[PDB]
Amino acid sequence: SAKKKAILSAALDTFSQFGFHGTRLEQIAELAGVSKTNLLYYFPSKEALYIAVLRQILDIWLAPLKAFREDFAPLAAIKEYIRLKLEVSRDYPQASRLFCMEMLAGAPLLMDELTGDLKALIDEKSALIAGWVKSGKLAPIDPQHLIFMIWASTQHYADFAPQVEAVTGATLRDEVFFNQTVENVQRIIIEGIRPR
Amino acid sequence: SAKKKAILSAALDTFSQFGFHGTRLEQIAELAGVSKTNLLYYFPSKEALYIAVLRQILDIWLAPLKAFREDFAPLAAIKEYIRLKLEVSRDYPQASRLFCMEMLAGAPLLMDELTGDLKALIDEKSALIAGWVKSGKLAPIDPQHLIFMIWASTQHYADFAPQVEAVTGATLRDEVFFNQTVENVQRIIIEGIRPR
Ligand SMILES: O=C1CCNC(=O)N1
Ligand SMILES: O=C1CCNC(=O)N1
Repeated sequence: SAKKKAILSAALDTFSQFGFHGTRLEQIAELAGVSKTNLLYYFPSKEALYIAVLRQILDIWLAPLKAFREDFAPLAAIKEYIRLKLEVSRDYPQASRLFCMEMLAGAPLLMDELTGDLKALIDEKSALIAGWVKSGKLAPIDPQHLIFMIWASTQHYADFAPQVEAVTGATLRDEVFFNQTVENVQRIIIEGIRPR
Repeated sequence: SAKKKAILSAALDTFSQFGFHGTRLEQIAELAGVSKTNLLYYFPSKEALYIAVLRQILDIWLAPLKAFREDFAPLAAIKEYIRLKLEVSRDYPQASRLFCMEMLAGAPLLMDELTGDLKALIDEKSALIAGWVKSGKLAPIDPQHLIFMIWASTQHYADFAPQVEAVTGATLRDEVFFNQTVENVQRIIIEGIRPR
């Protein structure tokens, strides 16, 4: 059995409901079917567990962007990235919300992950996208700002779901709304970067 | 209005630091240079004050969208809206962050503002943008999703500033970065909606 995974999943739900400071390791333990000491065998502190949870989300989010290669068809790759990001917003919204919460507080526990591994990845893949700009496979846009727009637009549907629901009546659990959302976000970003 | 303003601004800072539940009216009062009973002449409860803080940022955010009229040149109006939203992200980031925080928690106190006045505005201005779609002044996009993209892409630079800074080295207080940000967000969205 996958007790580490059960703890991570329980932690996500607890952290998302109570925040870092309000959350007690006893709450997570009980939710995951383990004792507090058992939990401490996998994660030596609440801090370590929290960082582990946010690393899970990062890996899920960044998987498609890691996969980008020079020889990929740029528009198709970016279309697919948008779709996959929206699937994450549909399937792991509480994680998206927790990551956002950490940013709102100034990234006190996650800053190192952003300045190190994230920055290095985005430099690498920005150069790759810049190469597509120079080839004329994309219109002249800044790679970093393109990336941020993908992140912001796709994560909005989870992080701002109450507002989305108030305005539209819907959520990403509605299959028709999910599809419309994918089509429109793709339409705007893709037509914005298509070479003319 | 100088005391009402001082209370609102003190409230923003206190709420941001301590959260809704941890904040006491006596903390805000002292930070604003007024007595608790003077504060209560302006705002009869902590809840009412919290909602007012978030109403300040709504009004600021929504001013350009309120101004939209049928006869406006659609691309120029949307370009300008994007710029103005980024100015707000530069100038009132802590308010953007508090509004985001309220959404992340499910909008427990702000829901009425969203279902009433906001929804009514967005319906009105979505119909107005739909009219521009039907005229051929914009490419066929969904108005609501366009609006959400403007919101998400512009608010990202405040709400996710630590990440933006980790990746780029910059903030919206850097004049060159601010200018690049405006240009690229406009480039992507405007080219995405330009009629072909
Ligand atoms: O996909 C991602 C990468 C990490 N940060 C972000 O906001 N979205
Ligand atoms: O621009 C806006 C106003 C409405 N709410 C929001 O998230 N941003």
